[PDB]
Amino acid sequence: HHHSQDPMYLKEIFVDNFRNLKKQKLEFCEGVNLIYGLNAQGKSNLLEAIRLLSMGRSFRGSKMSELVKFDEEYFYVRGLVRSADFYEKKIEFGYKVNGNKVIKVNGNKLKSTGEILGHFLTVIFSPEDIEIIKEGPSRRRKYLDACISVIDKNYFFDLLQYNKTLSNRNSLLKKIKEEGKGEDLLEIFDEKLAEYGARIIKVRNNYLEKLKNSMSKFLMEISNEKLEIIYLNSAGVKEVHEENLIREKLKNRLTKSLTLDLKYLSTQVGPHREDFKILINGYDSRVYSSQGQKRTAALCLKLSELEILEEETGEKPVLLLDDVMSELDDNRKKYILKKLEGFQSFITHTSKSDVEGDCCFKIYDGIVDKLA
Amino acid sequence: HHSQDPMYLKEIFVDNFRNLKKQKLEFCEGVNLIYGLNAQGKSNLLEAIRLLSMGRSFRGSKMSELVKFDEEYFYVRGLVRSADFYEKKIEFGYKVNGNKVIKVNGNKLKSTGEILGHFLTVIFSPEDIEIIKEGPSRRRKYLDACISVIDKNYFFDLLQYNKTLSNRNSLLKKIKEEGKGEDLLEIFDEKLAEYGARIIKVRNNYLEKLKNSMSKFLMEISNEKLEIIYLNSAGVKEVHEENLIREKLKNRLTKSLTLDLKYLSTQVGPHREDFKILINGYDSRVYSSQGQKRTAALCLKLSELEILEEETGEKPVLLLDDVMSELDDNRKKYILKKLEGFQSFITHTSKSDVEGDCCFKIYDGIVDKLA
Ligand SMILES: Nc1ncnc2c1ncn2[C@@H]1O[C@H](COP(=O)(O)OP(=O)(O)OP(O)(O)=S)[C@@H](O)[C@H]1O
Repeated sequence: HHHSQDPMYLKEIFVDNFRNLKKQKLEFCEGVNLIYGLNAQGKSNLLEAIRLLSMGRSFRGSKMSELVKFDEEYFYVRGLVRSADFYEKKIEFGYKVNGNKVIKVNGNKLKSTGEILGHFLTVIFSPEDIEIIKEGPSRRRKYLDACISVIDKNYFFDLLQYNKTLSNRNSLLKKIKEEGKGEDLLEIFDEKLAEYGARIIKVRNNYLEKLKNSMSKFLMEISNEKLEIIYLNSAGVKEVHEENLIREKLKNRLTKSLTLDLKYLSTQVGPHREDFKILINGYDSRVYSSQGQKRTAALCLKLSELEILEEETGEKPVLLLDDVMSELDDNRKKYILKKLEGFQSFITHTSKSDVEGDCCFKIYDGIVDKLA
Repeated sequence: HHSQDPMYLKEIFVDNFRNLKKQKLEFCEGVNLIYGLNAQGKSNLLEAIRLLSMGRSFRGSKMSELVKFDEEYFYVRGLVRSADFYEKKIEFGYKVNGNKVIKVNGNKLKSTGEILGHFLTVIFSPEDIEIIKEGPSRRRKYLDACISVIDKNYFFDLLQYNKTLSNRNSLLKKIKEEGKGEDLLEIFDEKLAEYGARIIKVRNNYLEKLKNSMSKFLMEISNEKLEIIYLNSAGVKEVHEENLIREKLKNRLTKSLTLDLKYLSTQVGPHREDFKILINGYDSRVYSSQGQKRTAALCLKLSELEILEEETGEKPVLLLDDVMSELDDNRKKYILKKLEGFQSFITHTSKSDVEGDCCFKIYDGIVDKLA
């Protein structure tokens, strides 16, 4: 329930010592904001600054200290956003090289970084999205956790507490190994991991269900191929619903894992070792397909992220398109650029001819010049 | 044993078996190469041979499917020698009206399972990677077949267990459609727990030996560490006292009644177990490369063979079903020497680029020594 259907909208952003960007305030437009310039001038840095306001981290996976302008002691980003319930919401993110970060919403300091989700909703499309198709469980897992956490605060809560308990269990393993004086205390942590692990598996399944439905729709439209998604959960359950059952299986598996865990000083059982497999027609897309369909599968995955996010939050997000509008024979552009219709979008490119923005910004040397 | 003579199939006689013509084949004690364009003929032969070990089709086919088209029966007769037998005759007769006749040295076996393992084979196939790739049931059935060949007590138990389970499951739907029958349930539960406990103890024993063999082969082939985790349905990982395993199984049977009534299935028991195959602490089903999966499949089978020899004192015949298709002829030569003092049957497409001691060409169901 919201007071309006005003889409998410970034009125302006202010960047101070952020990457190579000069200290500046940028005011944006409704519709397509074209950001163009030579390679390495600051295009992706600006998208990274905008995406920071949504996630509280670099979409590139960079450490915070890497976003600080070389030889400075802090960076600071401030966005003013409009959303369905807010004519204006101020979002501030300051980070100092000594580790101190200060995140504020409407002038109130957030107690943790995760509390920044999703005051400002974005979906970012990037060439590296094909890595979610190609790389290991870790990549897919990090992606899934972020998709869900953005729309579901209780899951994010669970994930945070799970990781905390996991960390405690792992250090306990060290303490048991470093002595003879502890295998025992593991039971109570085991019980907790199974409870939180089961809640997480349940929600991951709910999302993957929705993911498969939406992706099957998109895939069948542009490639006429058939999508399946297999969730390799840690409970070994091929069809997950009874949370009771999953809890017991996870707990049994933890107990049977004790010797192995003492050897590796880690926990092989749980959500943090899971994966999901993406199947095209019947084959594993990670291995059995070419680069045409991986790029296609990546697109469908992200199109689905967008669709699920809108439906679950009742908000319309801002779209970030990083270096994904090059190439593109133009019926393959005619499809996407019209799909951007009712959104505010930020599109990076090499030229301002190819794509027509409603507002256009040239960046050279970290300096952003509105209107070429 | 009175000796250490290897298992050796001197000859086989097939009558109305699949597409095979009626014929006697005589084999050598080394490499027997079977080749040809044919897909079925090459395999039908391996199926006849493997029948003499397992008393079933390794293709999962019903017996009636092994019978040639317009015929009323098939018949397979093998002559074998093993550590204690200069010659042992094994005959398998099946008529389409149903009656199986299995005989060893002229004596009829009262049950099909008694054929295990008068004649030991291990069969290698590209399909073996599915044991690494696929789900609990594929691993479970493989385990059951490996153990059953060695241990006929286990095979027995497994039959009584399976029979009891189906009865129990038929009863679950009576309890839910009518409103009674939990009295038989408690009786079935006691029976499932008893047999289940015996099954679990032996599986644990086997998987321990499997872990040791497999980890040795893997450490030598790839210098990676192998672990096996046996997820027994008693939820213990402390498996040698059948008494306590019974109690645990019985308890869990009780606690999952509601589940069982809903799905009309039985959630607790060895019929739902699994074991994890881990490389360097990570689940091979989830984290392992394609190469790693094939290597692990190899190690699994090398281990099956090592444990079978150690447990029985017999050296099995090796069946290599189309595993030479995609190899190098330096890797083809490698293996050939590793076969050493076994009898082996190898199916291929060509006659060269592998060495063998007896070559057979199968075309149109006739197996012809030498082309
Ligand atoms: N912390 C930092 N301080 C100063 N300069 C930085 C910092 N981090 C990166 N840079 C530089 O800033 C540039 C990065 O600009 P980007 O926006 O990534 O390039 P871009 O080509 O405009 O974006 P894409 O991905 O091609 S659309 C490079 O020249 C980096 O060396």
